[PDB]
Amino acid sequence: MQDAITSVINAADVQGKYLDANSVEKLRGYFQTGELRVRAAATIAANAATIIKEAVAKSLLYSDITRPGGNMYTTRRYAACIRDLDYYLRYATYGMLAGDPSILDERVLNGLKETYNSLGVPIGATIQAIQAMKEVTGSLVGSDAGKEMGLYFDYICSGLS
Amino acid sequence: MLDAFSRVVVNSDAKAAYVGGSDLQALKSFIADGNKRLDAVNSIVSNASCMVSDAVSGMICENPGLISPGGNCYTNRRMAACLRDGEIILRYVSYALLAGDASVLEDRCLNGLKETYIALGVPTNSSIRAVSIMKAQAVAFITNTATERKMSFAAGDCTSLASEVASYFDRVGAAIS
Amino acid sequence: MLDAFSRVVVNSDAKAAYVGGSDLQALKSFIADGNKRLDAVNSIVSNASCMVSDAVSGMICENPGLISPGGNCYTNRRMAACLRDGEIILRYVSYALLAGDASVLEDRCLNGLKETYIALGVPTNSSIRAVSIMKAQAVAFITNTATERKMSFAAGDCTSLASEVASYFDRVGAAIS
Amino acid sequence: MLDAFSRVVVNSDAKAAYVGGSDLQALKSFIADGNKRLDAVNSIVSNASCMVSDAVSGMICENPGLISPGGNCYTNRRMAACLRDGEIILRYVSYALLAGDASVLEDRCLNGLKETYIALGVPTNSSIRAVSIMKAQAVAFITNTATERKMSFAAGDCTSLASEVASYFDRVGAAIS
Amino acid sequence: MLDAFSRVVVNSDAKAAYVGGSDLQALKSFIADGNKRLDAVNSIVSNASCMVSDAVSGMICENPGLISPGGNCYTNRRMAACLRDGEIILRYVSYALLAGDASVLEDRCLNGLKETYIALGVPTNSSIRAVSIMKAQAVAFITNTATERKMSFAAGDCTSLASEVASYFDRVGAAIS
Amino acid sequence: QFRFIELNFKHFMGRAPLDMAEMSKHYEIFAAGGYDAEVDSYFDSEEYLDVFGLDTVPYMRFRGTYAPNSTFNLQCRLQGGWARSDKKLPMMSMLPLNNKAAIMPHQIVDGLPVIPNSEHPSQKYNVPKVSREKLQRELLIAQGKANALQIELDAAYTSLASSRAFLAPFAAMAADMDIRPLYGKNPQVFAGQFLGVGAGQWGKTGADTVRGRSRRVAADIGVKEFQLERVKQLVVDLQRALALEDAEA
Amino acid sequence: VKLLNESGVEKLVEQAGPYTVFAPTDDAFAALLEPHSFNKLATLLRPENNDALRKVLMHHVIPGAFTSASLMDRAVTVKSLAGEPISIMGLNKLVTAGTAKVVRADVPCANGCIIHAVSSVIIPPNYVPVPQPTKPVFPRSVIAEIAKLPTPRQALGLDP
Amino acid sequence: DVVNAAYPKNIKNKAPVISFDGKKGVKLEMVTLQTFAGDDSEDTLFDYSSGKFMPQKPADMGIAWPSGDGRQAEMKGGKGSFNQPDLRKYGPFPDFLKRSMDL
Ligand SMILES: *C(=C)C1=C(C)[C@@H](Cc2[nH]c(/C=C3N=C(/C=C4\NC(=O)[C@H](C)[C@H]4CC)C(C)=C\3CCC(=O)O)c(CCC(=O)O)c2C)NC1=O
Ligand SMILES: *C(=C)C1=C(C)[C@@H](Cc2[nH]c(/C=C3N=C(/C=C4\NC(=O)[C@H](C)[C@H]4CC)C(C)=C\3CCC(=O)O)c(CCC(=O)O)c2C)NC1=O
Ligand SMILES: *C(=C)C1=C(C)[C@@H](Cc2[nH]c(/C=C3N=C(/C=C4\NC(=O)[C@H](C)[C@H]4CC)C(C)=C\3CCC(=O)O)c(CCC(=O)O)c2C)NC1=O
Ligand SMILES: *[C@@H](C)[C@H]1/C(=C/C2=NC(=C\c3[nH]c(C[C@H]4NC(=O)C(C=C)=C4C)c(C)c3CCC(=O)O)/C(CCC(=O)O)=C2C)NC(=O)[C@@H]1C
Ligand SMILES: *[C@H](C)[C@H]1/C(=C/C2=NC(=C\c3[nH]c(C[C@H]4NC(=O)C(C=C)=C4C)c(C)c3CCC(=O)O)/C(CCC(=O)O)=C2C)NC(=O)[C@@H]1C
Ligand SMILES: *[C@H](C)[C@H]1/C(=C/C2=NC(=C\c3[nH]c(C[C@H]4NC(=O)C(C=C)=C4C)c(C)c3CCC(=O)O)/C(CCC(=O)O)=C2C)NC(=O)[C@@H]1C
Ligand SMILES: *[C@H](C)[C@H]1/C(=C/C2=NC(=C\c3[nH]c(C[C@H]4NC(=O)C(C=C)=C4C)c(C)c3CCC(=O)O)/C(CCC(=O)O)=C2C)NC(=O)[C@@H]1C
Ligand SMILES: *[C@H](C)[C@H]1/C(=C/C2=NC(=C\c3[nH]c(C[C@H]4NC(=O)C(C=C)=C4C)c(C)c3CCC(=O)O)/C(CCC(=O)O)=C2C)NC(=O)[C@@H]1C
Ligand SMILES: *[C@H](C)[C@H]1/C(=C/C2=NC(=C\c3[nH]c(C[C@H]4NC(=O)C(C=C)=C4C)c(C)c3CCC(=O)O)/C(CCC(=O)O)=C2C)NC(=O)[C@@H]1C
Ligand SMILES: C=CC1=C(C)[C@@H](Cc2[nH]c(/C=C3N=C(/C=C4\NC(=O)[C@H](C)[C@H]4CC)C(C)=C\3CCC(=O)O)c(CCC(=O)O)c2C)NC1=O
Ligand SMILES: C=CC1=C(C)[C@@H](Cc2[nH]c(/C=C3N=C(/C=C4\NC(=O)[C@H](C)[C@H]4CC)C(C)=C\3CCC(=O)O)c(CCC(=O)O)c2C)NC1=O
Ligand SMILES: C=CC1=C(C)[C@@H](Cc2[nH]c(/C=C3N=C(/C=C4\NC(=O)[C@H](C)[C@H]4CC)C(C)=C\3CCC(=O)O)c(CCC(=O)O)c2C)NC1=O
Ligand SMILES: CCC1=C(C)/C(=C/C2=NC(=C\c3[nH]c(/C=C4\NC(=O)[C@H](C)[C@H]4CC)c(C)c3CCC(=O)O)/C(CCC(=O)O)=C2C)NC1=O
Repeated sequence: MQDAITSVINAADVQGKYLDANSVEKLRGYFQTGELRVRAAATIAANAATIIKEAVAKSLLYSDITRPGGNMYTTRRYAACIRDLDYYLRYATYGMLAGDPSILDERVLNGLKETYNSLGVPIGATIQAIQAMKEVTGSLVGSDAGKEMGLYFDYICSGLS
Repeated sequence: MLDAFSRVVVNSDAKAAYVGGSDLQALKSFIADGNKRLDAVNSIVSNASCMVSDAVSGMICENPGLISPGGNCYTNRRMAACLRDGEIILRYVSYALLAGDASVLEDRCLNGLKETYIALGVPTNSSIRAVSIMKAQAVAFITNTATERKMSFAAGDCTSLASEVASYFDRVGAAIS
Repeated sequence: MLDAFSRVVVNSDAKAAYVGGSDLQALKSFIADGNKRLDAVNSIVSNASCMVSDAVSGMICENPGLISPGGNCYTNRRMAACLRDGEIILRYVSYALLAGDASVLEDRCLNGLKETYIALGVPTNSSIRAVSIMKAQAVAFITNTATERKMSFAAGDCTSLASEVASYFDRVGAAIS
Repeated sequence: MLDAFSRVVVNSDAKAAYVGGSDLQALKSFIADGNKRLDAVNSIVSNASCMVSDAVSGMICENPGLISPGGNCYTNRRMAACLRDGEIILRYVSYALLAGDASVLEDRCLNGLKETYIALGVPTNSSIRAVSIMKAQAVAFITNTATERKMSFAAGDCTSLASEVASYFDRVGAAIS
Repeated sequence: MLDAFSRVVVNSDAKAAYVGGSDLQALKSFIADGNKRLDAVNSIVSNASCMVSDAVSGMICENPGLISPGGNCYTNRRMAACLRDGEIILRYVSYALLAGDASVLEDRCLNGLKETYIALGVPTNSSIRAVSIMKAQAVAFITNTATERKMSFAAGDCTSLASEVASYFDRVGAAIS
Repeated sequence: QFRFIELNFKHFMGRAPLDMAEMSKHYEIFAAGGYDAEVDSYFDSEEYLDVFGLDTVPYMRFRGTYAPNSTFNLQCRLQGGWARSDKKLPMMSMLPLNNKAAIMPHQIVDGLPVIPNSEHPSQKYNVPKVSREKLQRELLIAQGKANALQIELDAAYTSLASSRAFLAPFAAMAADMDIRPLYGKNPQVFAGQFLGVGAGQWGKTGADTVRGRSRRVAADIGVKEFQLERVKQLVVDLQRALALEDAEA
Repeated sequence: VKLLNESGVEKLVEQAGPYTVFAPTDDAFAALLEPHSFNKLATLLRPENNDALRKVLMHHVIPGAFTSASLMDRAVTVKSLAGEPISIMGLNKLVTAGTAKVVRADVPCANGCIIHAVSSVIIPPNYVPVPQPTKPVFPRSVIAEIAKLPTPRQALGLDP
Repeated sequence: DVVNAAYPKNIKNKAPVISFDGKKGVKLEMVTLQTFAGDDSEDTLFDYSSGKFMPQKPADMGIAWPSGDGRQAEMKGGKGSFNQPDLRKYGPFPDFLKRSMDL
């Protein structure tokens, strides 16, 4: 669980160094985007339910996982999805603010693909649910902010794959 | 056999229709001549039960010392093993003709084959004759110029598929020489 | 040899127990469907001579290297022996469907048959293809869905006896593989 | 009438240039021993694919390290490119045998080849080994002293053309040395 | 172009035979059911403007990417040239229903249509599920089972005309596949 | 002579031969009276004066309707590219008109006038100068990437057909119910936002605002099929360079 | 493992249910070039026929943990996750699964699952091979088919 | 390298294919006669990819976690003034996966 300004206090520090011009050079780069990330995390908090409603209707309803026998049939199983998609849109918001994807694999990625295989959850439809969720998130926060929030979505999709 | 092309998955809960990240570009481009290739492997494996009996008896009638007592194909354990090695070689050529590359031939079949035969006392100078009969047999089927069996096909050309399968049969024969 | 009665004897001999009421329900249900089994063997025996000519010739038209010279269905002694072991295998399967246990199939028919077919030089790939044409006939005769001969049976179900004879022909095909 | 060949070869125009009847007897009077020489190139190009697939493979049959991983007749695009280059020299010998001069073989096919094979890393001793096989075949096909085939010719002697086709093949090996 | 009677002449011209007495038995039953054929093309031509607007706008209900920007039915020049093309296909299908023979559809409409649609950038998979909506519309108008418009016919049975115009519509989708 | 009859349909009428029957008529007009009888067959025609009249110079005609469809592909093969001359070209139209040689789709793209907006703009100038063996490898993959993308678009169409059969007992069971709303239809009732739709909520298309199992698999089809269309042109300009890899060779 | 990953069946045998996989070694897959078995299985090499490939791979998964020691002279059948019955028969230390002739005895796996190595590929019982892709053919003429249909006056024997 | 201007764009044209068709004239053609090709290279000229794409996962950093505190793998630039070296070594350890310098 490290942010940007707290990953440079490990690298300038785990070997025992100080904060030279290169370490502060990235820190200044993070402070420049500090204004963009909060407004990105602002609108995502507002439209959390709307984004997840847009992603599932745009990608994984449409395909017989929603119908009987599919992986999402019963109401408990459907309700687990939007509960499950809420974490991806939420933890991705944390990575967008912290500027470092360490929180994702610390609290989301580890034991995740090993858990879906146990339950039999389709990883293919899950990645599509996050890719479509990444597509709507670029709608709200804009282009570059969507590039930032989108940079952690595919990090989840990559490791979850 | 079923790795030799790349199919496509379309349903959900697959993990490859969505998250798989690749269509196999080197194998999506081998069905672009794939009807011509699947007829060519169909020429061999519908005659492979006749090809292995013709080639093994071809080197017996060209060298009669193998069925001599003291020869390497005298006993019934050894005559059955010599018929088994011809069919297994003919299947792995028909893998490499189907897959289009000789990687599967030189991994499962040819890797450590010259060291096997000189440890068992198998004569290598007679064994390459039995492969080279099957080199001459397989080009007659793919060009459909065999004498006593023809097969119906679609109209066209099948050179550089007989010439492709001649490039695997010497590759067997030089790996065991 | 054993049958469907003496299989649960030597299973109850292993636990050193008597054949009690929890194991007679496996047998009293077997005798209650005893008329269905006798109507299931009679579909095979009434077509036993035409099924073996249906199946060995279907092996020939799928693998035509057996009738080429140097093959294994070439001469008249070799063709009549291949009509013999199509029906000798069918003789023991019809015993093993009648007895209800595959002990007669695994001690008389399959009593070293893989050691025979290697030492005879019989191609084992073509004999798995024969046996299995007789499997695809027997599940059409027992279920009365053969396309050209319907026998008059009282209505009901035979999906258990069709799947039982489909497991006896696969056992033959597992052991000569 | 020799320019109309040359027009097709050197001038890159008209493709077929297929000599009719009244143009043929003017060519046979112009070409010395033309009824032997038109049998001489007919004894080569009717066996063209049989002579290549010896001579590429017989290079591998004496030098087996070329199809090793790291050799140059590994990676099937390179193995097919050796077989096309072996087919080109076999053709362009026979046009020099048809036209009676090594001039058209030198400029179109042979000039700059020595710089080409050292630019691609082609082992240039094995190419002389490959064309010595094709030198050994074409004296046997012209003299009708071929082993498994014999051709029905008009009777006579063709040793003077067989020495003439010996003088074309070594010019290849003198150039790529 | 041909019709149903020119089709039976060019079969008889292939054997240089006269159109005899046994093959006039079937031609007299074509003309006896010729009033149902004119009663069937009148139920297509009367409904022909709503048939290509139920079909093109039903193609959009299964593909919203056509009306996305860059799409094929996106702008007003492109929707007008698709509503033009949908009723050319309905025009030549009704010509072949009237003529009794699909020769005017195969060379004036369907020949070269696939690689026309590659070159303009037309999605050929959207045309196949557009002309298959018109196939289901036509067989509801022949057999008088459309739900919003019923026409007044005499009593009888036009199912053979329904599956003759259905086979003219899966002849379109075999050409743009 | 075969090239001379080809250009007279192009230079004077502005199209191709419609079929082999119209082209074989003009070898009989040449057989009767020679050059000036065959040349006057076009200018003394009713198809000339109904289109060009007496005042317009002839041009290559791009009409819509094309009574053979194969004459559209042949006129783009004949008049192709703005900088292309007719000097020393071979004869092109006997084998298309007898269904022997199909016209490749890159030779029609050279004939068509250029639009501003494509869905997939062409890499005609953006293919790198690589060899013949890499470029053939480059073209075959493009056809290869149409084959696996086709047979997962066909699996999308079977899921649309399965999604409609899932809801068809209820789609027709609610078709004869009386569904009366509370507002939105007559203007005497206060509807608020839903007089029409309110303030940006109509969408980029209009079909994206409709919910449903069959609308959601349809948007899967449009993202799977637009990709196929764009790859179809990638095998077109891989092939077209092949024409110039060989035509100049 | 590669056919599982492409075909999407690998998600199914990811699950925690106690399975008894009969995964054939690739010599078994290399042994698919029998003149006979190539008829019914070569058509799956086409890239659109993933449909039957799941149905042929899913015949190798058995619900339950059947170790070879649990098959001491016992013949028990079961249907796969494909949906059709398969007969596992263990007699004389020769455990069979259809036409398997198992090579390696058992491999202990994660969720109490077992893996047996078989010598061939088990084709399902009522599996018909998919036909090759063909040409949609259409009737050349319409008068050759009205002449192909028997009239009512023919069916009563009124005419020849 | 393309030193092949000596082999120009009439390269593998193969002039001497000769087909006699009886006792009549030779009939010389010009057919190029391509190989059993395949032209094996990686990273061809266009993308050939549909969206169906999230394959990227980071490298394994051992037992820590990926992207895990490798402030041992990362650069950095300064040391300090009063650092004095060590007597025993106990050489380079791994990534000490759990608990980064900010535990
Ligand atoms: C013994 C002295 C002796 C033989 C035994 C026999 C074996 C042999 N055959 C060839 C050449 C071919 N063999 C072919 C195989 C078959 N032909 C068939 O029709 C059936 C299907 C199959 C046999 C069951 C074929 C097709 C050929 C090519 C020539 C042809 O078209 O027939 C050889 C090699 C000879 C050579 O390469 O020149 C041998 C050794 N021949 C014997 O001499
Ligand atoms: C050659 C290319 C070739 C054949 C010869 C033929 C052989 C074949 N037949 C089947 C299926 C059946 N065969 C049956 C046998 C007979 N029918 C009879 O009624 C009598 C007893 C006997 C003939 C004298 C039967 C009953 C069936 C089941 C279906 C039915 O109702 O007939 C197979 C297996 C299926 C297949 O792989 O085609 C074969 C090989 N088929 C050939 O292809
Ligand atoms: C989206 C809003 C949308 C669709 C989805 C699609 C519905 C649809 N309809 C058909 C079938 C028909 N259309 C017909 C046309 C007409 N009916 C009339 O009576 C008038 C004369 C005319 C319109 C001017 C007809 C006759 C049918 C046949 C059905 C019937 O019996 O009524 C399909 C075809 C199914 C297929 O794909 O095979 C579809 C999908 N239209 C939309 O607007
Ligand atoms: C199947 C498509 C229909 C159907 C067809 C029938 N039509 C029958 C008779 C009929 N229709 C017409 C009009 C038709 N003839 C024309 O000349 C023109 C236009 C100029 C049209 C539209 C006529 C004149 C007739 C009568 C012919 C007669 O009775 O001799 C009909 C009766 C039997 C028959 O004619 O063979 C049928 C079955 N009717 C149906 O139920 C389906 C829906
Ligand atoms: C016949 C044409 C030959 C010949 C064959 C013999 N081979 C013998 C044993 C043997 N062969 C192989 C190679 C084969 N097995 C494989 O698994 C593969 C590739 C995947 C190949 C090519 C092996 C590994 C073995 C040893 C194990 C076995 O017995 O199968 C053999 C028996 C020797 C003996 O027991 O004394 C014979 C006779 N020998 C000949 O003389 C001709 C040329
Ligand atoms: C036919 C479908 C096969 C095939 C068969 C051949 N078998 C030959 C001899 C033979 N066949 C059997 C099988 C049979 N007899 C039994 O007693 C039992 C069960 C206990 C069975 C299944 C045996 C044992 C023998 C050896 C007997 C002997 O010959 O003394 C044979 C001729 C060989 C010869 O004449 O020496 C043939 C051709 N071969 C085929 O190609 C198909 C696959
Ligand atoms: C084969 C027995 C040799 C061998 C041959 C290779 N040649 C390769 C390329 C190549 N060769 C030529 C000359 C040839 N082609 C012609 O068109 C004519 C005359 C009409 C001749 C004599 C050319 C022009 C080329 C292509 C060079 C280029 O494109 O720049 C080749 C491929 C090399 C590679 O791709 O790595 C091979 C392997 N090499 C051998 O090992 C044996 C001895
Ligand atoms: C080469 C050794 C032959 C030959 C080959 C050709 N085959 C052609 C078309 C073709 N072949 C098949 C059967 C094949 N495809 C499969 O999917 C399977 C197994 C499942 C097999 C055995 C089919 C279905 C087709 C397509 C039929 C058609 O559309 O016409 C073909 C023409 C197409 C092309 O060149 O790409 C050729 C040349 N023909 C020969 O003459 C030699 C001897
Ligand atoms: C040398 C390679 C041979 C051989 C050659 C001889 N051929 C003689 C006569 C001859 N050759 C041909 C075939 C050739 N001449 C043609 O005009 C054409 C093409 C149209 C070809 C392929 C014919 C037809 C004849 C005439 C035979 C006859 O009269 O029936 C010949 C005799 C002397 C001469 O005419 O020059 C010779 C020596 N004969 C040999 O012994 C070696 C093996
Ligand atoms: C001496 C020789 C001898 C025989 C040949 C059989 C004859 C036989 N078959 C059945 C009777 C039957 N046989 C069948 C079997 C079938 N029906 C079907 O529709 C399937 C196609 C086929 C399944 C394999 C069924 C379903 C019954 C009736 C139910 C039953 O007996 O359990 C019966 C009992 C009813 C009756 O009196 O007819 C008898 C005696 N028994 C014998 O003792
Ligand atoms: C189209 C039919 C056709 C053939 C198959 C060949 C057959 C053939 N091969 C050679 C002659 C030869 N043939 C080969 C080819 C081979 N030898 C080996 O070591 C391997 C067994 C094989 C490669 C796989 C070799 C290496 C020579 C000898 C060349 C030399 O003198 O070094 C000769 C010359 C003998 C003579 O002229 O008298 C002939 C006719 N020729 C033909 O016209
Ligand atoms: C003889 C028979 C015959 C035909 C079948 C048509 C075939 C045809 N269609 C178009 C031309 C076209 N065709 C379409 C069609 C479509 N895009 C879609 O969304 C749908 C899938 C599909 C039909 C509904 C479009 C959109 C154009 C115009 C291209 C453009 O300007 O964007 C053209 C080029 C016309 C021109 O511009 O001059 C031709 C020849 N014409 C004929 O003469
Ligand atoms: C077996 C238990 C079970 C239920 C109940 C269930 C419901 C369910 N309802 C859905 C949609 C829907 N459901 C409605 C329902 C309604 N609209 C109204 O006005 C009414 C108040 C109400 C119905 C009486 C609508 C309009 C949609 C589509 C919503 C959209 O397209 O955005 C969907 C998404 C599409 C689909 O896959 O069908 C599911 C999964 N699934 C289940 O497994």
